[PDB]
Amino acid sequence: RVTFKDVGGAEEAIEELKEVVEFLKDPSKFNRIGARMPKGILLVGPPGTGKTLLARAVAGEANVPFFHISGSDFVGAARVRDLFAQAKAHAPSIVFIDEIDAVGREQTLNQLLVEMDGFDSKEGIIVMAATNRPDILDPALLRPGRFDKKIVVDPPDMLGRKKILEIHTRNKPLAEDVNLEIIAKRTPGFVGADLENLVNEAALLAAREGRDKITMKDFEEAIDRVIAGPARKSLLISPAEKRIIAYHEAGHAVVSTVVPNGEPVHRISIIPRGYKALGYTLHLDKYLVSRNELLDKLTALLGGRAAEEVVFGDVTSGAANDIERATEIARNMVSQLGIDEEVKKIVTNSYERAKEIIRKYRKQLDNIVEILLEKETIE
Amino acid sequence: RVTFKDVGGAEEAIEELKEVVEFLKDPSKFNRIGARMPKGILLVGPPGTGKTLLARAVAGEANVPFFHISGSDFVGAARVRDLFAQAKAHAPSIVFIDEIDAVGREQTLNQLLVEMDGFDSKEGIIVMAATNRPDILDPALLRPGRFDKKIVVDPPDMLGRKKILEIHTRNKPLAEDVNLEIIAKRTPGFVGADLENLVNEAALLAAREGRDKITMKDFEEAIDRVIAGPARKSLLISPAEKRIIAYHEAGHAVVSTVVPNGEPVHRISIIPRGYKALGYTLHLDKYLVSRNELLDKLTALLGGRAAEEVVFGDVTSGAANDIERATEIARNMVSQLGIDEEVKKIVTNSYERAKEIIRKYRKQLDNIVEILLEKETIE
Ligand SMILES: Nc1ncnc2c1ncn2[C@@H]1O[C@H](COP(=O)(O)OP(=O)(O)OP(=O)(O)O)[C@@H](O)[C@H]1O
Ligand SMILES: Nc1ncnc2c1ncn2[C@@H]1O[C@H](COP(=O)(O)OP(=O)(O)OP(=O)(O)O)[C@@H](O)[C@H]1O
Ligand SMILES: [Mg+2]
Ligand SMILES: [Mg+2]
Ligand SMILES: [Zn+2]
Ligand SMILES: [Zn+2]
Repeated sequence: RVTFKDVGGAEEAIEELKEVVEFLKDPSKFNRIGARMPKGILLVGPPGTGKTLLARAVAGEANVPFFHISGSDFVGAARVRDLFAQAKAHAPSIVFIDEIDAVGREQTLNQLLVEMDGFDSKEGIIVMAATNRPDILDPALLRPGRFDKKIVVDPPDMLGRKKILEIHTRNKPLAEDVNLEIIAKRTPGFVGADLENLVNEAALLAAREGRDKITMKDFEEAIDRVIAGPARKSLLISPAEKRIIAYHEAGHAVVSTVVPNGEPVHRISIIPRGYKALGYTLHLDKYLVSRNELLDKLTALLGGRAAEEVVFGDVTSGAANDIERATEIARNMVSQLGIDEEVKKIVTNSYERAKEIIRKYRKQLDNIVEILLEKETIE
Repeated sequence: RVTFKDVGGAEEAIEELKEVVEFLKDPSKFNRIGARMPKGILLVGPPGTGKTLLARAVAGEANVPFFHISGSDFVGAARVRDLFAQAKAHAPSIVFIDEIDAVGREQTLNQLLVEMDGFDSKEGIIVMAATNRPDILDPALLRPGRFDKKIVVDPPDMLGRKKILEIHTRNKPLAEDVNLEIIAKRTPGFVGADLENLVNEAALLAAREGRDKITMKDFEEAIDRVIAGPARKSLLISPAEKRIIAYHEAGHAVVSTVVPNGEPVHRISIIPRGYKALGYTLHLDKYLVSRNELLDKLTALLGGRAAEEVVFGDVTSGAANDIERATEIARNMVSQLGIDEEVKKIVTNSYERAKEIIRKYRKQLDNIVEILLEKETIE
């Protein structure tokens, strides 16, 4: 059994799931005012971030049964029928499906669509699913009445990493020299699964010497064992890679602040945070289409690639993704505001414009990077 | 009965196995702090290096029973069931499987997976296996909870060879002119099995003449008998082959030291040492993907092949493996940083770059080779 006290660094996701817990505890409070709940909910995120753990914590905060199946184990149609019948017989309950992209071969998909349409939501039944490849899902699953809510689960930041370390050492004896805050600052790029495996390695080092406490030296030696060798499990960002990433992020922020139609900036960080930063389209944005605001959007989207070329003379894979998105936007501009030769010159002009802004504001760009290299995030 | 005193030239491997010996002597010391041990361990290395001997030495350092089976002898499912039942009845024990690649026909594999999931590790039970073809194993065996630790066993160097000769002559009478250090310098490329057979041949030469001691002349004549003829058993590196190998290894080191993104060099040797140098992938590496560091990695990987062509005008099988790896890296570069014609020119440009570095630093390359030809290793 787990609850929300076993989860670290997922404040925004836990905020959205509070509604589900209340509904499962007393459906009648929603029915008496005509509030209609979605039938399915989708969790999307990178592997190891805790999508399966979040679902189990929902069923713990409300004492309801938990019926689950795994999509990687896929007779198929018969198994889906059995699972939904169990949930109906016990009215307020949960149905959970894992690796839904594996199963969502044509008979199994058809049966699932029949089951979603055939149960009554007012009883207190809800369906949940998880995936890390949302862009290959069948469009029939996402139509209204089937799966119309999405929640994004993100990698942790420095304060999120420190919380997870505390959760997994509360049943272990520690020495007085252990500083979990220093350990958190040395593991950027780790996820919750990586941090849980790191605590086990430090305990093996202490046990192999017969000691009954874990010291600060055990933790530091465990970091080197998990990132190198024939049996390695994790990747972290080195100090050299950190400097290049900081210049890329600060390049976006400076160009947006200078163009008149650019959007305001609220946060800069070394760790990705949104669904766009994670590389998802989610099968998905202005009422009015204008030339001046479309050109300002293109220039700011090439700000990260321009700072790399002016400062280092290099190019990363994130900058190559940015250039591909810009070409798609320009192609739609030509067909709406009044062909390949025309698209090519629009992108080239925007790139030159961004490079001049980077040269003229080089001093401010350097100042931002220095603060980022010590704090990792500016709110 | 054998212990760690019967093993030579395996210091790093013996270091990793100290944890297993402590666990088998008293499991409760691991349980009281929540340290969780792996269920299976894999030993990988070339034939004759002592993988079966290392496993038997673990069961000697800790007085526990030793149950073993051989994979080349494969009713199959029934034999696997019997072996695991014996180990459970005697709680702290060892299960050893040899030639696991032969057995890992579909019924026997399924039974093994059932047994691995059905025993309790906290009792003090552990499973070990060995192979020299790790890349053909079924991926189901390597999933978490089954076989998640790997240890590499390497061929011996000059000081490792001298130790093995001492182990196998401690019960034999030697003359005063025998110098085991000179014998070690004359057998590069031998493994422990070859060295153990060489001592027996020298004893037969002495016994055939009625003598009661083994002289230095007996050892020198035994070398020629085991490497040639209708009954030959061993291969060694000749002085002509030694010179070509030294230039190949020094070519990698010089190119890495000159490119800005190359990695530091800690050791150069005539004998292979790592799992990459032995030709294994092990079913397995940077957080950030960048163009400048990917090109520097390609250039250094072709350094050995470039020194062969500039100095001798030849090509070996190791250089042909290097060219195949480079083509795989370049192919992934084209699809991530922005087809066959494009891949071909990336590899050709990197090869030309390495050849110019070799010509410009020819003097330093010659100096390193001379030291290597006398010491065999530079730490
Ligand atoms: N925020 C977290 N707090 C604590 N533990 C976490 C957290 N995130 C992940 N873990 C650990 O991760 C381990 C496995 O991750 P989990 O299965 O929950 O994630 P996932 O996103 O569903 O992964 P996968 O893609 O592998 O299925 C769990 O044992 C849990 O201990
Ligand atoms: N490091 C060593 N020290 C001493 N003897 C060794 C060493 N390595 C191998 N031997 C000798 O090798 C002989 C056989 O090798 P062993 O079976 O232990 O190796 P292996 O890697 O399991 O071989 P194979 O692939 O043939 O099964 C043993 O009798 C042992 O005498
Ligand atoms: Mg999981
Ligand atoms: Mg053997
Ligand atoms: Zn960018
Ligand atoms: Zn090479």
